[PDB]
Amino acid sequence: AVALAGALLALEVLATVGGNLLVIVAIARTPRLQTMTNVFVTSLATADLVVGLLVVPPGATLALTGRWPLGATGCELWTSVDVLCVTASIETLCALAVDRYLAVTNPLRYGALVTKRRARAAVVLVWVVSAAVSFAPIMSEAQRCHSNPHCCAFASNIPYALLSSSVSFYLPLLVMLFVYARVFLVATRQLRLLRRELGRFPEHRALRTLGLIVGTFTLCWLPFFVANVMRALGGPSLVPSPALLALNWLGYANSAFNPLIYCRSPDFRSAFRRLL
Amino acid sequence: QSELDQLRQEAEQLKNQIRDARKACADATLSQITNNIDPVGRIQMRTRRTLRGHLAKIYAMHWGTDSRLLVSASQDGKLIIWDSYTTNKVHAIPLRSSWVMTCAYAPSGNYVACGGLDNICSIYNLKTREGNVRVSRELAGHTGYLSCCRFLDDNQIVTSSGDTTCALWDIETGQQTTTFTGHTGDVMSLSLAPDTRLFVSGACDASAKLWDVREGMCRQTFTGHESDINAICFFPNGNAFATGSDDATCRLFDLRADQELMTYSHDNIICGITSVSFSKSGRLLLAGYDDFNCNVWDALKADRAGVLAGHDNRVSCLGVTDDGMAVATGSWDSFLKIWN
Amino acid sequence: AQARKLVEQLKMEANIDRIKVSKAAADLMAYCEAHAKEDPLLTPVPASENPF
Amino acid sequence: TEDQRNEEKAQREANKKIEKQLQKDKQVYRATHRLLLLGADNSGKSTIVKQSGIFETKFQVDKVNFHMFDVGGQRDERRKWIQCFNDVTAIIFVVDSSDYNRLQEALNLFKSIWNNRWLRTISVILFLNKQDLLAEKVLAGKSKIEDYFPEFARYTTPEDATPEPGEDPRVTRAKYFIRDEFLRISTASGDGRHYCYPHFTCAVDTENARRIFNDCRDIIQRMHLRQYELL
Amino acid sequence: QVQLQESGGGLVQPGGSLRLSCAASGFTFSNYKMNWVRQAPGKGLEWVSDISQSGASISYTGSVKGRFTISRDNAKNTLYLQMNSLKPEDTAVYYCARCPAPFTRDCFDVTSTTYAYRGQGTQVTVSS
Ligand SMILES: CC(C)NC[C@H](O)c1ccc(O)c(O)c1
Repeated sequence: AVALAGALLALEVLATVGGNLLVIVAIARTPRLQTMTNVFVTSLATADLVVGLLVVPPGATLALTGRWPLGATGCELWTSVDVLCVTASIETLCALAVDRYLAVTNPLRYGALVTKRRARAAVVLVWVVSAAVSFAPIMSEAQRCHSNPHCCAFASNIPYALLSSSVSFYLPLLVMLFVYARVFLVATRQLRLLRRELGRFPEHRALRTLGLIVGTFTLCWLPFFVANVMRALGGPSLVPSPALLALNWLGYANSAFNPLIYCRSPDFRSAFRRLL
Repeated sequence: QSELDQLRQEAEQLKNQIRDARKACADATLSQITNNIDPVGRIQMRTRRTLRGHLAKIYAMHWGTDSRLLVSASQDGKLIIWDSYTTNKVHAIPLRSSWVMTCAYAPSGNYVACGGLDNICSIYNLKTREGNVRVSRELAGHTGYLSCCRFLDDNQIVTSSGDTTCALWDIETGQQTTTFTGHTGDVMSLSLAPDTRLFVSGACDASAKLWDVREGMCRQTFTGHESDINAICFFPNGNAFATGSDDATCRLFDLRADQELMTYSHDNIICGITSVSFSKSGRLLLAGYDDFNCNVWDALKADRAGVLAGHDNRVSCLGVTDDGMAVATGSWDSFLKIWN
Repeated sequence: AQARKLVEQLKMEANIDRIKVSKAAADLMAYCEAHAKEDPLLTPVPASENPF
Repeated sequence: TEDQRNEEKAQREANKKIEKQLQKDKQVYRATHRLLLLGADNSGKSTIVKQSGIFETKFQVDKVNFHMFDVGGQRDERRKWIQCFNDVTAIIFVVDSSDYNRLQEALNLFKSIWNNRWLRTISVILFLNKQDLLAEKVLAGKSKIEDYFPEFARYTTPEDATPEPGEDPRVTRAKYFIRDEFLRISTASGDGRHYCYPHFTCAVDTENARRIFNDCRDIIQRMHLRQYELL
Repeated sequence: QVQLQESGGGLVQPGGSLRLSCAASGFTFSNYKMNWVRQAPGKGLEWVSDISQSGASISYTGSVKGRFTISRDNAKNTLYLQMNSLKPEDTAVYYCARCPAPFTRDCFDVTSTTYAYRGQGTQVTVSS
């Protein structure tokens, strides 16, 4: 089906750009929301907005019609920006997870530990490493699309594919799992203590929130990255390019779904009500 | 025993006589006389400036007489002077005690006073020969938290402290020239007349008093509220004043008529007023509230006309410039808005 | 003595002359209407003269 | 207009240096925690302080600077100057558990502090400062708590209670009765935003600072958990 | 002006009963939470009982629990305290203090030595 796919394309792109622009404007034009974690939220919103603006339309067009509508330079630039703005989003998600882990497990010293300058330096370093890993091919189905038959595939060497996958997904995933397991243990301990204390005289929210976050981030990106790793170890026989493109569209759907999870808190809701 | 009862009975009879004399001259209500004037409309003020340099809740501010420079005190131990035109900050004076409850800017612009829970009114000299801001005096005659201070001259500040007394100070010597007593409860605010020969003071006993600076005696007493009086201000002509209390109502008292003219209140507001101020012409009475936003009342029809907003916490301090150009609103969110 | 102080203060407060509330109202109207032409908050001024 | 331009240039340079100073002041100020310490005349709060209108004190534990203070310069009326403490980390409420005649006043004060519009978010660290005197009074037995609390005659020691091995069960019952009175006053209205942390304290206890450290850590941790929609 | 007038009794025998009335004027009774305090001869001011705005949250002090009953009549703007089985320790001066701020669940700083919103009080004396 192609007719439904185009409507899905348009709705997803509109949702991505609208949500990320709304989040960015809400953070920028509200002194209350300028929190140390909200600079990470702003970086995430910027990455997702650039994804939905520059990567999703050309990628979905290539997926729907098996012909690249641009040149070799356009394909190279699109691939570079795709890798950049996909690595940045996951790395800043890991940064958000680390920030809340510090805020929860070190609350007394968190005020003097995480400063605005340190947070902005961390965001800049995240973007720098994302650009460094994205622009490696710039300095540099076997060797077919590299001949520019008007196809923009992901025919990358095994070392680069494995390293890019590990930096973009695997290490952020491991760090997020560790910090979220620790934060979940702390939250359940506090919830059980509160249940004991408040019941002397006549639900699980942390589970729901952490499960939602980790589940969406995993179910939307793990398929593509495991498929890419398996293709790198093997070849076109294991995983087809349409399957890879579908899983990439799923990852772009994750980039679309991000701003409605890290921005559901009541202050964000009030800012959205005033904005909308 | 019997003498005290007789004195109480005589006082009650005299109070009844005062009430009868007051009600005899109450010809018609200003709500009735104002039936021939037109409404003011709908004032739509917008946040012209946003000043953000304070760490903790802003508890007081004061405009300069040049209508450009203002001073603001915050409970983080900071007293910042802002240029309201360019948003810049000229001085940032670190106070000895963090808990400051009031601040004042001298009419000549030379000195700046502050004071809070430390019982002392500190005075800082701005235009020093060395170019620095240093403590010139420390008035330590009050026994109770210092709630307000206003400059009458460069050497004759007047102070209100939460121990049922107000003191007229002499900065050169550093001692109380005159002490005003008579308030039943903690006194919250004071306001000076344009001629500065006499002032009014509102306290936490639902009463306000008119103090003659030279005589140092209680001249007149107004009792129309039902709870603690949090704010007081003068009408620009100086023959009337407005009080804002914690029972979610403002009232207008006249020194001559000895009556309450307007009761600015609404059924939907159950939040106490924290600060009141008048406009230059005396037509708009602005009043902060506990409901996190300010209100603007027409000072002749009591009808609300225009509402300020955009403050994350309660509005604590409110001041209109000497030229009536802008109004500065502080709040417990550490941000100071400037509307016009 | 405290009762004597209270009663004498009330007596001093009970000797001033009270004018009509209507007269005070008329004076208030006079002042507001006379000075209403120089109120930037009441009547908005053009942005040319606006400092903010 | 050169003089004017020089004026704005100097003003902007002064603003920049003042802004640097204010950034330094922010980094200093946000790293310390303020605590409103209050009680009664017979509470003995001054004994807990192990260092005009405010008797200030700084102490430091585990490189964390706590900024505690007593208020004794003002009068008994405290409904106006207490709002100024609506942003403190915790409110340290000290009370003696030995003078039953002055325990209902403490209960009323705790209830009023709890159900206040501006202190509704601030959690309370409760200190019972005269445990040894209470134990001696109960052992003497001349004074009966039921004369001031008729519900004490049907009170049973909670199962969760952890008495120190070697003390009178009557003393344990009295201690946990007072603690449970305070705790029911607390939990009667506290909707999960602020909490009460009672402790049993003598006049010679040398571990009264780690208790405040742990309580403040728990308070701010729960604050963060609630902020992240994660409680 | 806010005023609170108390009317009780004089000398009563031990084990007797007495009804204290408190007439409040100058404010909207229904919006304020009323309290009953007492000052014993040679003793400070202490709190006895309190009633909410409507009368759904009644509370008493322990020593007066089970003997005194507090009830407000908002239509007539008044407060009542019925006292039964009086003990010799019950002799005092009873002040009908009202509350500083309306629409607040906690009433704060009522037993102060100097309090504005408090009546002149009535003496209740019990002896033989
Ligand atoms: C369709 C292709 C160009 N998209 C690549 C994918 O978004 C990706 C992102 C980050 C990576 O590290 C990676 O190997 C691959």
